[PDB]
Amino acid sequence: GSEIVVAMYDFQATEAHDLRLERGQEYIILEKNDLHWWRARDKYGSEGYIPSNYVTGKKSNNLDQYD
Repeated sequence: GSEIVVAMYDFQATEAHDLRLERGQEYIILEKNDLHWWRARDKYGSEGYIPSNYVTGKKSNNLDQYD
């Protein structure tokens, strides 16, 4: 599965290369590169280096049965 980089932690982008982390926004993973600094998309255009260590996918296999 892809495009499921759910941002849980907050981060501030002051440059441009690195993207910020918005708690609640489900980002779209574009590039990987190890487990730390990935490259994802914000909304509909903005992208950049995003520490996936601050994001989370489908939280492992928690919602298998959902409830």
